[PDB]
Amino acid sequence: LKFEIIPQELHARLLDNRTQAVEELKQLLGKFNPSSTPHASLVGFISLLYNLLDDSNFKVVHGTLQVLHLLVIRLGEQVQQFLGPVIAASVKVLADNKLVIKQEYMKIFLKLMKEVGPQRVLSLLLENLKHKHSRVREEVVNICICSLLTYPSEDFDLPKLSFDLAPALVDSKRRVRQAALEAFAVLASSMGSGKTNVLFKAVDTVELGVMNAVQARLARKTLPRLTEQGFVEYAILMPS
Repeated sequence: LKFEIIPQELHARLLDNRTQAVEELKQLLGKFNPSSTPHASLVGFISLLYNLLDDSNFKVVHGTLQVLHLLVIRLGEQVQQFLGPVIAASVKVLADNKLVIKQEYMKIFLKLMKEVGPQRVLSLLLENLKHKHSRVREEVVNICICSLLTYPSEDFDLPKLSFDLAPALVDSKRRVRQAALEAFAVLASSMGSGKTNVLFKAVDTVELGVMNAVQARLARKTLPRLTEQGFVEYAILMPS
């Protein structure tokens, strides 16, 4: 058993129709206890999954993401030990503009937030606002929105959050900016109106136009919402 989990024949089929192999792997994961598995082996396994997400075939990527989700599930608290790797793995597939993919990585990120708390997840994740793929940036912002709609205000450091998100307000790409304005509407709602002042300071750190769009958005007292699938639906397309 490779990594104490995978039969060498399945491993060989995974590394050399990868999709069937991947689903076989999922089956094996079904009844598996990583609390009985040495750390080094779990590191190996996760490394393998990370490589499988490099596949050109999105169905392999999808199946691997399902395996990763299940692993995260089985792990429980132990996920805390692998927060970094699992988040790098999940950020990789954010460039992939496919709904089946997004289903799986949204499942993963929500599980992560459930296990180690939303703020941790989001700070790690928000470092990827400097990522060169604009869909990565866009989805970072949407996962933040999802987080702020799933968890109460006090689970978050909202000033920190708005300062970390303010650069998306001036992103070169329209979709990232639209995402960031929705996020700012949710921040305004979560701070309560007696503290929007900090949001305007956040806007000051990236512009000193954006002010006008932010105010226009905030004046619209409507918020995005979450689908059952955990996707964000936007409240409004600002003419901007």
